[PDB]
Amino acid sequence: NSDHDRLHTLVTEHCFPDMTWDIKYKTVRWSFVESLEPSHVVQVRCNVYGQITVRMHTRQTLAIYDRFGRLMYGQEDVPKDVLEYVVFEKQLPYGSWRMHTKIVPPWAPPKQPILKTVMIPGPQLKPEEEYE
Amino acid sequence: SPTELTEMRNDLFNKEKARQLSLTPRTEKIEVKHVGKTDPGTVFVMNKNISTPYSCAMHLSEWYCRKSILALVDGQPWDMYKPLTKSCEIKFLTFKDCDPGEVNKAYWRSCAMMMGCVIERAFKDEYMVNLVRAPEVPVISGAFCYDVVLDSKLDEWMPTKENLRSFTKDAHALIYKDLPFETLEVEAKVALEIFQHSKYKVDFIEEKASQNPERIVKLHRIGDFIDVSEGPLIPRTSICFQYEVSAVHNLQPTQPSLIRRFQGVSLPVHLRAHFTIWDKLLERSRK
Amino acid sequence: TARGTPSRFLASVLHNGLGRYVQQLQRLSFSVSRDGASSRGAREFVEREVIDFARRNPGVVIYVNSRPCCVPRVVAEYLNGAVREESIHCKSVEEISTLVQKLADQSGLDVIRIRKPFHTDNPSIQGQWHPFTNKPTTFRGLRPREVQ
Amino acid sequence: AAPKNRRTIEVNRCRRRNPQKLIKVKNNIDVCPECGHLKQKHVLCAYCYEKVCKETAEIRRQIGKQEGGPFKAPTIETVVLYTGETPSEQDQGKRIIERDRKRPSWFT
Amino acid sequence: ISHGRVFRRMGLGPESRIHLLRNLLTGLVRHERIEAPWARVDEMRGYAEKLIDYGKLGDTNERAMRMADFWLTEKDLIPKLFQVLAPRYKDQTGGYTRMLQIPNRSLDRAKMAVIEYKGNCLPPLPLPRRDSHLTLLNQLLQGLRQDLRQSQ
Amino acid sequence: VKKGFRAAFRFQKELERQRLLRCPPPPVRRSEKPNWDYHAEIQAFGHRLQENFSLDLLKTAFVNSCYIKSEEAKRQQLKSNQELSEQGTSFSQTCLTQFLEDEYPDMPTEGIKNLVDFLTGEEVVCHVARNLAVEQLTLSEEFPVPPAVLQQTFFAVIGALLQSSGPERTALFIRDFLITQMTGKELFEMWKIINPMGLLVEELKKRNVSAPESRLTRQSGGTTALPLYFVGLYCDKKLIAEGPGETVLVAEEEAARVALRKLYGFTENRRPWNY
Amino acid sequence: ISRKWEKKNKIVYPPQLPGEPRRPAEIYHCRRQIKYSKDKMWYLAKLIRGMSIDQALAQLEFNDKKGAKIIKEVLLEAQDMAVRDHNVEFRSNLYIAESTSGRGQCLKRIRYHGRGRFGIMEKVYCHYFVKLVEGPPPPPEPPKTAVAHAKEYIQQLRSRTIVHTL
RNA sequence: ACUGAACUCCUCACACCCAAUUGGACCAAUCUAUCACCCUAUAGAAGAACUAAUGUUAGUAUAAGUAACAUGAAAACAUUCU
Ligand SMILES: [Mg+2]
Ligand SMILES: [Mg+2]
Ligand SMILES: [Mg+2]
Ligand SMILES: [Mg+2]
Ligand SMILES: [Mg+2]
Ligand SMILES: [Mg+2]
Ligand SMILES: [Mg+2]
Ligand SMILES: [Mg+2]
Ligand SMILES: [Mg+2]
Ligand SMILES: [Zn+2]
Repeated sequence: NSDHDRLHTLVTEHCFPDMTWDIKYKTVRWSFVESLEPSHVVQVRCNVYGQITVRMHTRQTLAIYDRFGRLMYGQEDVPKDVLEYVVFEKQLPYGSWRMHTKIVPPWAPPKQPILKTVMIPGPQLKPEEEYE
Repeated sequence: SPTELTEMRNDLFNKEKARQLSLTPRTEKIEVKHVGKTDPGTVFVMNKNISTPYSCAMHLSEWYCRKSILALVDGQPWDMYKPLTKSCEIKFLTFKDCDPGEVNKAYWRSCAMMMGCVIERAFKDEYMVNLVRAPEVPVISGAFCYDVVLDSKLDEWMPTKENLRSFTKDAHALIYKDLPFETLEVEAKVALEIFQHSKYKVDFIEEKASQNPERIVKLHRIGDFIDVSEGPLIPRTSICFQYEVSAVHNLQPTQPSLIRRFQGVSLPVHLRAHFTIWDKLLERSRK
Repeated sequence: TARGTPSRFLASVLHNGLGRYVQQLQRLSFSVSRDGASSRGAREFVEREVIDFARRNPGVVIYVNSRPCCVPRVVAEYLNGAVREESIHCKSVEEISTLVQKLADQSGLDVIRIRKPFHTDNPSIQGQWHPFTNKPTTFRGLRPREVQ
Repeated sequence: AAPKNRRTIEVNRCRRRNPQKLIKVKNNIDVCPECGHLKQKHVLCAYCYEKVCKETAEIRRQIGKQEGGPFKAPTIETVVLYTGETPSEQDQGKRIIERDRKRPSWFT
Repeated sequence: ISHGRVFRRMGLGPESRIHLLRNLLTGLVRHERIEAPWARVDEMRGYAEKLIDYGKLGDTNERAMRMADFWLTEKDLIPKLFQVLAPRYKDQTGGYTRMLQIPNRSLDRAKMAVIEYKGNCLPPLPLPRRDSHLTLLNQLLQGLRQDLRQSQ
Repeated sequence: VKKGFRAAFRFQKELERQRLLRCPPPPVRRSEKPNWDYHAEIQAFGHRLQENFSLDLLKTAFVNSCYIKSEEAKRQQLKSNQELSEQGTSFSQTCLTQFLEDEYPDMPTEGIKNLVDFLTGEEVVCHVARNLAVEQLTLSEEFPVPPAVLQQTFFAVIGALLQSSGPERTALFIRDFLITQMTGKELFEMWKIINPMGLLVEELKKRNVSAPESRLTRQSGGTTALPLYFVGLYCDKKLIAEGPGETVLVAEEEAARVALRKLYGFTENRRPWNY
Repeated sequence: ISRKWEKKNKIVYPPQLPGEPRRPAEIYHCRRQIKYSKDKMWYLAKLIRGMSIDQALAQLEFNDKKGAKIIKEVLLEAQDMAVRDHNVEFRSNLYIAESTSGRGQCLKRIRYHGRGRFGIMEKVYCHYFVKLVEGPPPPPEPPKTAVAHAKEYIQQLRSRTIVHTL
């Protein structure tokens, strides 16, 4: 629902542009369904800022649309299994534990393919340059 | 009934299309690299078994879509509407290339197919028409040919100039309709199922299946007209601009059956000829 | 002017007089203020006349809001869906009575120019004139100067 | 003579939206089969011409360095040679202009 | 009325026209390739051809020497005209120059032309090439040619 | 800035009116708008129609099955009008058949059936219910009320009237609110037919009469783009009906329609319905 | 001033149902305060109205007017933002649905005349607006045929009533 | 003979077609008193109402994209030439 007022308190400012920038001017239909394995803490470290790495293996649904309401990412009905390593940060007096950064391992499987095709231009050539 | 034959062939064709698209689910992203001289190195992240060289041209620009008529996919000519199957290198072939031999062959093949559709839908119901084959004739020959066996009732009838002009008028009606050239690489079993009534097409499908290491047979459809081709075709009938069914010649061995060869000539929009040059080409194609 | 105004043809709602007469006014809504001289006449109308009008017009549901927005008003809703809003600001009791009776008597059709003072669905009983009425026929239907 | 009346926007639109005043659509624009650039049929491809002009400017800078001064036009022919090229038997007795780049594909 | 008038009106008058063409021609002889407004190039092309003819007339020809002296404002080009350009075209009889239209000048949108002396050492201009003989129309015409040759 | 408030407020009111005209709010059922009392409205419904309904029957008539289903679904987080609508539909069809057969004894059963279908169709009943305010009192799950639901509720109201006051009063109601819907209507505007000439030939065979001879009675400008033809159908040299047209075929077809109207007694100048 | 054209890109439609035709993408772009007469810009805008993006770019690349280059830059920017931000699959699958020029904020200068008199020169500025719609350019309106003309005339003839009578 | 007015009649309703001038009935907006407290009322006031002064100021038109204006040539942008 683009509840940015609550999102500011829910996630860290380091994470907020990632949360709300690319999702601007498009409706997302993210929904949650029962998790697969219980969440557990992984490790914690430390003017002073807290940090907690938590591993989750849940099941989620995504459906990202356009300005015009046409689907461009993910089926809305079929759920997917998500493995995430979410790192929380806390302020150390009134702050709480907010999503700071999601760690994506290099061995993580590739994400869902996108509906539309894409063209990737080659290196542009100046008049004095030749393609090699 | 000819209408029943067309309906059943279309139903089988659509059944095969649905079966193949279902067999290819999801969206697998293949990588196709433009290997042509212009816009070199551009990579299209296309959808496997859905995206086409037409889609790649659309990504490039509108000039590519308008002028590009064949696709060398990894060096092999590909119909512009033939869904791509794997990551590969693509090059678009136009009529005005340095050596447009493959494009010329494809244009001749597609013009012959259009002629075949016109012949099938021209004659009256009483007379029966069997399109035996479209012989692969060189462009230098001056005409594209389609061989057909007509009803024995017409074993002496020869089309008049008005009949030929009516044939050309029907061909121009197809051109105005601007029907895309749908393609399918099907199994010989399904091809024989589609063309079971036509013995000539049955044996031609058998020849093509034998030639190919597998039982893959190319089936082409303009609209409601399915036929077996010897290679890739042009995208749309609207590519043809000047089109004329020039003449009909009965082949020498008339004793088994009367194989009448419909000879015509055509030129695309990109290569329009002046009126006088076109008339001379018509005269040459009437032979 | 007529040219700068919409027009319609004379009509009823559902052939309102053929079988039976149905009063087309179905709802009256008086928004009246407790205080405020603008609705003094409306208050007196509610005190002295709205009950008699209601019992004279059993087919009209009358609402009295006693808390208006802007000026005191009477909103008349008709069967055909028309809504006519009339301000009863600074109107006397008799003025409001006449206005309400006019709303009760009229139909919901737009008060715009009416093209014709009459409306027939059967303008002709003997057959509408055409050029061949009153024209005699000729033997074998021969047109003038026809040889045969 | 001064105008007798203000001209209305209706009259003015009828005048200045006439087809005689509208910009005509050009139908001689095509694509250079060489490089795929837009060109008019009778006019040189702008991008190809810019390429040729830049190379000519470099060659002429080298020519100026070789000549070293005004009024020094050689009375002998000139040949441009790129890296990895040697004067031919025909190129003998012709002043050599050496270019530091490699031979362009469009140059021959 | 200008029926049959073959010369443009350029510069500030007749002398100015001649001087403008002379400067363009001197530039053409020096650089062997010149950009200039299309009309001025078209006017100067005839003088370029006539200069090559005068150079062919010979170094020792007094009339040719006087013509070259007038028409080349930089005198180091006269030996060039007589010992490079004319020998380059001794075999030819005409068409020593190549004139092509160029995209309009960005300054004033002027119609522009490039004029060069054929056979220069500069990179070749992107000449217009006819359609390949292997195109569909050309192949059909080749078939016509072969049939006509065989029949008649 | 100019001191004052009244002009600014007037401008705000005009802006609000223009905004309502440009982007009118989605239609909302009258029940959800202010000044609504369902009991008073349903009483005034009967008093308007000058009929003594029984309030329970009318309330049941106005409530649909879909409304009950939606109400139960909402309650998760009443007697429908089905039988009343069935009774009303059956009685209305039979009484309309009686009316039409008494008025036009020469009309065939197919014609009477088509007329009754027109008079009880979704379009006619929808129009009548909308202008009788049935839609306002209708309890449905979606708004605006679809014509099928509106027709069902209207016939439920007719059935409620039947149970409350009787067949005679219900017949008067049907005469007043459905029979009047054919006033000004043309026979074949209500009963769509194909091949009126063939249908006329069938009727003449039923009457043991030979097929009529189509014959050109009058014509004008035959060779122009605006011809007028009058074609008359003759039964044994006797004119039964003539009709105009642009082409001879159209004129003949229209003459067939005129002959059918005359045979069925549904001519334009027939005796008007008695009320 | 008004800046509604910029805001027209920020409207988000509700997601479409599966049984609903795909809504074509619409991209609004503008250049404000172009040193050019809006009357001169109008001809270029009118020229490229209704054409595909590639056809418009080709036409503008060979037009001598100063505004042609500006409109070409605006169209290229609109194409780029159409691909990047408005989820347009193909660059070339766009046509100019709207192209207009508007008056900009202009500056007044003095033009000296010959007898101590003067005029007020206006340093004219113009805006330029485009809407690009995804898809092939809509076909041009076919010319009226004789059959269509005759049909319209006969409809008018049939529409006649007997006026000012019962 | 008919046609033929704002004359006259007919159905209904009525203060509702002269300049200057004069009598009268109303009245927009504003402020104030007191209300209303919703956008009005009763009064008291007054910088109290603009299709017109070659009116003043500002905006933008029309004439008009018109009149008019401007940069000698090539080039290696070094330079050379006229
Ligand atoms: Mg001059
Ligand atoms: Mg009179
Ligand atoms: Mg009088
Ligand atoms: Mg004043
Ligand atoms: Mg004013
Ligand atoms: Mg004034
Ligand atoms: Mg202007
Ligand atoms: Mg003028
Ligand atoms: Mg001038
Ligand atoms: Zn090029």
